[PDB]
Amino acid sequence: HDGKAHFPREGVFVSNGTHWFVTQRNFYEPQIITTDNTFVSGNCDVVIGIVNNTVYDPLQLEL
Amino acid sequence: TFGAGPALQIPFPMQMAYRFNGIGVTQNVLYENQKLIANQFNSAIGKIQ
Ligand SMILES: *[C@@H]1O[C@H](CO)[C@@H](O[C@@H]2O[C@H](CO)[C@@H](O)[C@H](O)[C@H]2NC(C)=O)[C@H](O)[C@H]1NC(C)=O
Ligand SMILES: *[C@@H]1O[C@H](CO)[C@@H](O[C@@H]2O[C@H](CO)[C@@H](O)[C@H](O)[C@H]2NC(C)=O)[C@H](O)[C@H]1NC(C)=O
Ligand SMILES: *[C@@H]1O[C@H](CO)[C@@H](O)[C@H](O)[C@H]1NC(C)=O
Repeated sequence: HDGKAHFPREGVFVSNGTHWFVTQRNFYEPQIITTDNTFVSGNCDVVIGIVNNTVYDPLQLEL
Repeated sequence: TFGAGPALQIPFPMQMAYRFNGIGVTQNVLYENQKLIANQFNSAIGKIQ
């Protein structure tokens, strides 16, 4: 998202065919991908299997 | 997962990211060095014979 690669802080990224969520590994509880679920590390040109998606910023959605 | 119930599939590169988080190293270390780590494993396996 925006040229940056986001990895989950704890859990996995999953898709139900259409939408992308971030869930814990041992129990399916999907959640919206925000900047509190993920952490940024580097750019998108180095990870094999990266996908474009929207990572919602709580702060930028209010300010 | 197969030793504690049903066998749940998972891609091997993502499986190794789990096992890197189990030793205190973040998972972006693996995805950004995946080719190097793959070559180190293959070389280390070939030295056993
Ligand atoms: C994947 O999950 C999303 C989020 O729950 C689903 O989107 C909802 O789908 C229902 C049923 O079609 C709609 O009533 C809602 O309005 C949808 N919500 C949004 C925010 O779009 C989506 O349908 C799921 N996809 C599949 C293939 O099951
Ligand atoms: C970490 O160590 C590895 C393994 O020694 C380094 O990768 C080697 O880099 C040299 C050049 O410096 C190449 O000739 C070798 O082929 C590489 N090895 C493999 C297995 O790919 C790597 O550069 C080191 N990382 C650093 C110093 O940041
Ligand atoms: C979406 O992903 C493709 C690779 O699958 C990449 O080449 C492209 O630049 C991305 N598009 C955007 C808008 O980032």
